[PDB]
Amino acid sequence: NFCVQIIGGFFTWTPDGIPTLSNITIRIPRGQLTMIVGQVGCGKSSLLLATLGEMQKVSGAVFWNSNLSRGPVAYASQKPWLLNATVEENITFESPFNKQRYKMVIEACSLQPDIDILPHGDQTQIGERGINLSGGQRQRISVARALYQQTNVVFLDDPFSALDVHLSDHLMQAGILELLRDDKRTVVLVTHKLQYLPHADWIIAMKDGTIQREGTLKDFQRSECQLFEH
Repeated sequence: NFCVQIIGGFFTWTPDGIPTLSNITIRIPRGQLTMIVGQVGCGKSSLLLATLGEMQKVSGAVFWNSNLSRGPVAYASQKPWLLNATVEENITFESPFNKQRYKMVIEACSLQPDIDILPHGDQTQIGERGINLSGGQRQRISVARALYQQTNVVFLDDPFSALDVHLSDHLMQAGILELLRDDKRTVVLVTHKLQYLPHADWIIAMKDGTIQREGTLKDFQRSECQLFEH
């Protein structure tokens, strides 16, 4: 059925009661790039965790089915999770190594300057107990790790918010759209970047722990407020 379909959506973090969100009703079928947008702190992370299944639902199970009966779904959430090992092994993350695929990802991630600058290249101990890098560079490695996995569903949180460099984001944005189009996979991104906020693909708005709709960009015109005129 729908890759991201929610019936009740009464997820909560407290084991007993106190629902932090409820009345969630979305249905995202396969091959539907549905980025998630909203205001600051409007339960975007909680909704993303509830979608993965890390939050205790109250109303009931949102139901799931095999993309092409489920539960293994790619997800990254907030903050960079870095493996304290070599950068190259961090990128692969228990995945087969293809030179063309690795070069394609590093081109989209624009990690060539990062590897060249480091004296040991991508063999440096990235993360704790090693070489300390920039926060934006940590996010670029983190987001590229999920993308390189080549899965049918990809969940991302603040890909461009951590680093708003036009050169890095645009190539990553171009790489993300092209890779998703070729693979016909599902992509969900939570970010505050207005560079690609409107798109022909589906968009879902999250506010006050609920989602108004997850549909075409024409709903923004249908909505009373057109994102405050961008």
